[PDB]
Amino acid sequence: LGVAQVGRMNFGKDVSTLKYFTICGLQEGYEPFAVNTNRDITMWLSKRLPQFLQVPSNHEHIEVTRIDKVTQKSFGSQNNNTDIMFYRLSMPIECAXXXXXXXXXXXXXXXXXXXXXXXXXXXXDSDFEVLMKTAHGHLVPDRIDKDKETPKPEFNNHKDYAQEKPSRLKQXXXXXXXXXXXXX
Amino acid sequence: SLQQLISETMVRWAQESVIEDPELVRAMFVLLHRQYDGIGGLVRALPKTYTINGVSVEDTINLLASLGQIRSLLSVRMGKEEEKLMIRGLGDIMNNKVFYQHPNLMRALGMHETVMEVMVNVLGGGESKEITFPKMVANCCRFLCYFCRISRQNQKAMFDHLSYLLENSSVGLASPAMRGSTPLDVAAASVMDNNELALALREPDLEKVVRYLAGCGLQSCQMLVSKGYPDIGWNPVEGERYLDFLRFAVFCNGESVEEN
Amino acid sequence: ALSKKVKLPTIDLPIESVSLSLQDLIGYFHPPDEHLEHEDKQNRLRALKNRQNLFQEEGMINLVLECIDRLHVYSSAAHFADVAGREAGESWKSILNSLYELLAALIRGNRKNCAQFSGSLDWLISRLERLEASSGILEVLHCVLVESPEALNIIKEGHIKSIISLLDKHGRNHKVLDVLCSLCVCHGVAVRSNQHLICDNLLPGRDLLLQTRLVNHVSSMRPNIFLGVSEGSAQYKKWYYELMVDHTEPFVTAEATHLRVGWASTEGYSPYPGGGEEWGGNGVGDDLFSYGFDGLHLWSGCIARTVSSPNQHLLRTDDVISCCLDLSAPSISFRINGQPVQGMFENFNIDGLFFPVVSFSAGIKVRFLLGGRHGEFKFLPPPGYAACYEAVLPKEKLKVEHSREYKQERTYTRDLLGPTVSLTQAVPVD
Amino acid sequence: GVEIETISPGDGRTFPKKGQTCVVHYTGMLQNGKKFDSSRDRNKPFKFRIGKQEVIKGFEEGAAQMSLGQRAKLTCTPDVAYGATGHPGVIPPNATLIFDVELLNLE
Amino acid sequence: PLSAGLFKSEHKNPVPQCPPRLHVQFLSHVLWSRMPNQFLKVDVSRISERQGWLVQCLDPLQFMSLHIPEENRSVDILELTEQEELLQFHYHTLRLYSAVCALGNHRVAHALCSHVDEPQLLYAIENKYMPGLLRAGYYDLLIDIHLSSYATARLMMNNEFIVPMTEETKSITLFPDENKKHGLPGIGLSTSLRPRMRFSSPSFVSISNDCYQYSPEFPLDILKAKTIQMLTEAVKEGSLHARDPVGGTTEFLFVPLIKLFYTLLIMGIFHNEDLKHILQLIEPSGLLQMKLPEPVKLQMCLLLQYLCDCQVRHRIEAIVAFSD
Amino acid sequence: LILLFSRTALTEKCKLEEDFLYMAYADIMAKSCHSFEEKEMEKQKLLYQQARLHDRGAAEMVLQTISASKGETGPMVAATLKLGIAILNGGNSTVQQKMLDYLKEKKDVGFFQSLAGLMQSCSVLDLNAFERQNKAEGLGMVTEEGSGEKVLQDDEFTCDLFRFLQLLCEGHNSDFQNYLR
Repeated sequence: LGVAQVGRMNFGKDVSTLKYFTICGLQEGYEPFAVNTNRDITMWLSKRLPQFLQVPSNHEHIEVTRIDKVTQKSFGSQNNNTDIMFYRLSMPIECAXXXXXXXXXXXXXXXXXXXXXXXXXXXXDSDFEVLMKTAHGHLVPDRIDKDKETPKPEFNNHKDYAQEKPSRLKQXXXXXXXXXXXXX
Repeated sequence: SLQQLISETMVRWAQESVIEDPELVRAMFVLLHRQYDGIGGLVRALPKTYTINGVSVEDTINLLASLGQIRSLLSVRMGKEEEKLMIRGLGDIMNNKVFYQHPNLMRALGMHETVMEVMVNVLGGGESKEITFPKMVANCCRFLCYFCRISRQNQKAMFDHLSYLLENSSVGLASPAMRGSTPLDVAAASVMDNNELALALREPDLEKVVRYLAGCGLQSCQMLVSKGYPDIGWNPVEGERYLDFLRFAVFCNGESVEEN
Repeated sequence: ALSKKVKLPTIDLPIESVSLSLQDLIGYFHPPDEHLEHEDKQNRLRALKNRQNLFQEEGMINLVLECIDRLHVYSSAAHFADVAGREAGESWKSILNSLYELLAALIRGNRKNCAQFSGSLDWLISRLERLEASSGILEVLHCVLVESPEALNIIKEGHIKSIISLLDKHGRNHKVLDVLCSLCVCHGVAVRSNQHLICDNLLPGRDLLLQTRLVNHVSSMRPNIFLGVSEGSAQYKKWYYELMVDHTEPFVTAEATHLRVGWASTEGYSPYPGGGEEWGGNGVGDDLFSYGFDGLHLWSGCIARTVSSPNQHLLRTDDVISCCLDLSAPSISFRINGQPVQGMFENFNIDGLFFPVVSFSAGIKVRFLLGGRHGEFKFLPPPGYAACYEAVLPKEKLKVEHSREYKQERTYTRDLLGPTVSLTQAVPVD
Repeated sequence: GVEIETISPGDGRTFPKKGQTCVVHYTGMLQNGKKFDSSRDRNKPFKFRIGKQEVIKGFEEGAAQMSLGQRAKLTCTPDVAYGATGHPGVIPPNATLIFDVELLNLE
Repeated sequence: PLSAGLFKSEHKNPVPQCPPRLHVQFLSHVLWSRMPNQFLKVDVSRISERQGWLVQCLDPLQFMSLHIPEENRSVDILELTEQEELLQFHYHTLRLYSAVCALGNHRVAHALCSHVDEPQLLYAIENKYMPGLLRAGYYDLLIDIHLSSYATARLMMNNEFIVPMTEETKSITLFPDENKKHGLPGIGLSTSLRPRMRFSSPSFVSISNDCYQYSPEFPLDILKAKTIQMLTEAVKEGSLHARDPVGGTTEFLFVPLIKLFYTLLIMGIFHNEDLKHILQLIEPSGLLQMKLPEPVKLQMCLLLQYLCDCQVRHRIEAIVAFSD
Repeated sequence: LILLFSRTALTEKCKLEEDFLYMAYADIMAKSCHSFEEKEMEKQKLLYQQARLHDRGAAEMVLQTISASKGETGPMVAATLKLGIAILNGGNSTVQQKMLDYLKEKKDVGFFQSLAGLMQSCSVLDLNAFERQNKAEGLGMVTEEGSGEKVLQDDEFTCDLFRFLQLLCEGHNSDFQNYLR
């Protein structure tokens, strides 16, 4: 169905309501799709909310490799049309009752927003990278004094972001305008 | 009218189509045979049936519950808690009062065979390198001894397993902690004070006892040399037990059995 | 001669030869096909049993064990490459896989051989965490556990903990569960020690495996009201509406009946706000595009926060709540029985068309309260705050859809719809 | 350490004292929301005496301050609920518990 | 100290390794949603009374959902029909749940009852749109946690006919067979020694449980009524030979149901009237006349074996009554 | 049923199990079988009753059951020997030829070695047990032992085995007479 288009489906099981079965189908040995059923069909549909999925090996224009000293997760792509992706790690780090802080330390020192509020939530690691002709931006689990993940950027790094996010299902192309709420 | 439609369906299924899954056809044919014979179930079950009284019900219920717990424990591998529960159940069935007034009920229930199949599981694993779970062996041996003692027929029942248990009768001896509970002692108790069983005691096992006695008189027990005993050139313990069993086998009711 | 130290490479490394030999021996132990005559299948079974017996009685299981020992001293194909050559480096993985397959085929059916080498499980479970042969090691351990019950006697807490850590590290594998099943019972007999170990070490934390629960079906109700603030045409940015209840029930079948109320945002200026997709246990407040209140806690993004209030109680019968909403500087507010609550959802995203909504699970009788012909207010609105019967645009009707879609208990005569537009309308000419 | 958050008042008149039997209907849950117990699933209320050391302390001392018909949220502490060992199989060590307890009758 | 050393089991390992679970996940659009077959049926007043806007909802409706923890997301049970990996994994999970308490181990069953739920099992056995494998797994788990122990304890004493000499025992000496009748199997009076049944109540707020010796408690009357109703529905469904049996094929519909009915019949429920109704389901001369697959007739064989064993027991009891 | 029994006897094991089903049905199959016209009409109804089941595989089923015991005197061979007797009552050259063809097409030794092992340990009147039972009876009224007073063990089994070996060569089947040597 297209924009503002509503319809109706009939898989059978109501021959008293089926209209054009006797006109065509009744004589050539054609049967309704749900004539011999004791219950209705589940009627699956296409969902809108875009959840996270693992990168499949048979996926064009998005390749994710794995190496391994330090452990890295390199990327790759071969395409002609560009967009923005929303790559995310699978397992999220949970925070206890007391601990509730998060600082983004770049190449230099800690200079970012003070997003340090989490009583007890799950923060899934993620990076939103734009797809260039060559996109070698990747994530590296490193260590200095505590849990540190370095999403190492490369040339043409001006619109890719990297942070930690809870369950969030929104597909678009924006910098801010993220949903928020402050409870007093 | 149940046999009618059962036999009808029974022949109809097999005639309709060839049937894979041999367990299905096995169950089908045993059902058909049961329906046609009829009295086979009766002749099978009446030996295993029993009636007691309308007064002693809680006691026999406790006995049956303990026996069911024993059987359920048989279906599980032996551990420390398993040994503890088995010992508790054996004590309970020994202390129950129905155990004495109706000894035929125990044979009809096959309790001796259950205890026998528990002790064989414990006695397995090894032959001369481990006698682990000794209390479980002792409890089974004393239960079987008591079971064979209070009867005339339970001795005949245990005489069948006497042949097997003489192969591993060497366990539990050479230690004055179980002068009672022992496979050799339960063998002696089964063949004790019955001229019929003493005669029926042929010679597939008297020579076995003689070889065990000779081995004992030629080699001392390594456990003794480990404890710190002066290592005499022979063993006076396993020999004494074998001699006691042979005495029980030869002498009966005050008159020596001539053939034995 | 290559792995002991740095020696001259005049060594015989039959890489392709040993690969072909393993590929032939694996088929040499190929189990008979199930699509075969019964007597021919039994003949092949007896032949393979005799073969396995003669191969085991020569101690070649220990030989392939030593081979995989000497091959496991590396870490990856790259580690083996710069030491043993390009061919050996690129074939090391396949050689390890073939060796594990051969070891499994040699023990697939025999009860004697497994009881012979059961003493090597202390090594098998230790190298089980190689991560490049874990499938082979797991299959081998499964085939050796399902055959001999004595091997379960030597499985200690360390082995079970290692298997559970493998299941926690390598993801959801359906073969680890089969291995644990064979660890619980082997041949009609159970081992209480291993059962207790599994139950006490695998699922106390509930992180694994997949948990489950029985929740209620919740729905939402909203009127045909849309509130959009921006530069230019505005709607006074002030709204207010009340809610009362006639009869309620806390626990209808097994759980507390869902009952929340608040204001939900939208995506842009179009319907279908983002949240719990549909037909779940998510009402208002269970997402970042809705803000609700239920009498005890304030819900925002499926996270509740308790707030103080005079006589704080659940929304029992004959309770009148009134929701106020200003858009620009302040935020949504709730007052229970007139006296306001001590919390509000300040500094939230004002993008979207807000609308009042109420979420309920079952066993509920709720009444929206507006002014005019739609209802009658029970209390007095604060100064300025208008209502939804006034928020409706002039010369348009006002009804109540559910929240998004055709959440109606109807037959096949349901008007399934595709995408929609942003109402085509959500300044003069220069 | 146990704290109480009332949900529905129970007229605060009858309180459990030593030597009585209380009838409760509760659906416990872990700290992360993972439900681990309930008395509404089996559709049979939970009967227990007060002061006989048969239920957990975090439950008994909390129930001893409630009223008839009063629903409450009982938040427990690991040392007062199960300690550093927890319940083998269900409760992990050093875990807090939450009980939604309603008092049906107080005898 | 590390990212990987925070969401895994071990934490004292400062080496930054990456387990295979760590894989990049992108926001994808290839996803299907399932429209439920039952809704809430909310009725608006439609009168627009001058005293408010009325909305009413009375009929309850529930559903079960899996919770993936490392994704922190809830998914309805029926959505597993498409995802074969989660379906197979949860089937094996149910198999493991049944295996850890297979034999007479009750310390673990008391934990598993709360580990899954009490009535969620009832919902799973009641649901029609189940993937089949999950339906069979839940049926087996329900049998294992409660019914299996007493069923086995009662089946071990099935060939041992101990009968007291009570005045009530001296009443079936007629065993009605003359005047053109044969009676009904399992109908009459037993007065035979059989192991008593008792289930303990699963409670984990009670410290120092006495022994939890027997089994977790489970409501049997609702279960037997529910089994009779579904068995009637199942035979009515199979009589017409549709193409959508409950749980996929017809074996998934019949095998777990007939297995649960058989183990219920073993354990000493279905008093006389219930046995009459279950008999009239098959006896009229049904279920034995249908075209049934091999796993269904395999359970029918055991059912008939029990119907013959009860007749043998009745004969033995009559023998004792006359011998008195 | 015959194919089920044949497959059960063909499955490779180390000891012939009890198999109560076989012990129950091979007796029904054995008792199913059995002035010039009055003696030939019954011989023809006997041929008909034997053809009612030896063309369904019983001739090979008996052979496989005897071969699957490798010389162990038990209640399984004691019932298959009676089944063979019932199937070879009289000179049934057809059944003899079917068994001979089976033994020649499946070159198995586990049948002849099983026959040798069974015959080598059938029974012998022992005098020691006889006088022992006599002394037991003289001392006390001990109940008589069922299996021939425990002095001749399974004499019926021995007679059935040798009657089976005779019926295998009954008539003048020189082929089987030479194949038995």
